[PDB]
Amino acid sequence: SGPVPSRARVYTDVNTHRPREYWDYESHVVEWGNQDDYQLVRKLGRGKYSEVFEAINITNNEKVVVKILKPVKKKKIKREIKILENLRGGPNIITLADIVKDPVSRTPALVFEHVNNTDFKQLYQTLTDYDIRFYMYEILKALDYCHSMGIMHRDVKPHNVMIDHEHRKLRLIDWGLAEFYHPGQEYNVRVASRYFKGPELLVDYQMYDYSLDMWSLGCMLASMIFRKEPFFHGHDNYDQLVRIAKVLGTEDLYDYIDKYNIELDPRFNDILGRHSRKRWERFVHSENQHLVSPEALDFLDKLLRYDHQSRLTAREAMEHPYFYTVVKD
Ligand SMILES: COc1ccc(N/C=C2\C(=O)CCc3c2oc2cc(Cl)c(O)c(Cl)c32)cc1
Repeated sequence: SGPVPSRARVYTDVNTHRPREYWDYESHVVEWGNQDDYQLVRKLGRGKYSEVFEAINITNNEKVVVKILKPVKKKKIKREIKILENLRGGPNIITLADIVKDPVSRTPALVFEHVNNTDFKQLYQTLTDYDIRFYMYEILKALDYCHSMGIMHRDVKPHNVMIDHEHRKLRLIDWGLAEFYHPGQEYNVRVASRYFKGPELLVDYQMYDYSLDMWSLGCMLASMIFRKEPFFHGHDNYDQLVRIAKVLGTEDLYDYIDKYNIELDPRFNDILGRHSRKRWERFVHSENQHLVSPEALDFLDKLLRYDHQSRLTAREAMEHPYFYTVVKD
């Protein structure tokens, strides 16, 4: 018995055709720079795996961002480096400019191009309907690119999308959780932030794929067009699935786990309940209606599906009528 296996419906075998060196990140050799080329200006944030600094390339007085990785996992460090180099130059992928050995932490410090990002809590309150569509398309370009290169981001969220709104410039960042997709490979479900975890992670289904990112993007889209950040506001990983079930309904959830022969954590027995699927119009009100269109709701409905295999791919999403009004490059 056990769970039914699953395959990505696009870019399924891209890594198995590439040279081993492309995805065998453990055997990667880092090309080092000079750490005294950079002067740290101010710490921008600290996470479980890194500290991020605004810095200045003191050789050309250029602003950069330095991400000093914590020595928690070495395999994870080579993984993020290899993925950043594999994806370098792709549309709206953050550009890894240099790698140095930080003298204090004695760990790799990644040097990125600088983005004049505005905080997403402040920025999302200002976005028009057109802005949301425009930036959603820009995010899709990055996602389709990394998916086409055999890589899933696995941490899509507003905090990991840097936007220079004055210049309409967008970069997908924090590739510290990204992984190469290998068909049939079972992955760690402790990825992404709670509010953006796909149902596959919440039901402990490990054989997921690029479509995880498309659920996370749908969560971002819902928060933007309905102006509720986050949209699924679970208090823990279990309540997170309950929050989703109160919107998408429990019948489709059971159909999803039945299709893949998944058994829910019995902890859900007394908290999941029975919920009908809600029409998206329940979340429309006077304060967000100018951001809601039939095209937006159809697009959101095709992202926020329990069955990861049924979600729009990034490429399919860019074909959606929701983006007909956006002027393309
Ligand atoms: C508070 O005022 C400001 C102004 C600018 C910023 N800019 C942050 C970033 C960038 O400009 C480069 C990409 C990057 C940034 O933060 C990151 C974090 C991680 Cl974890 C990561 O992997 C990457 Cl690539 C980045 C942040 C705050």
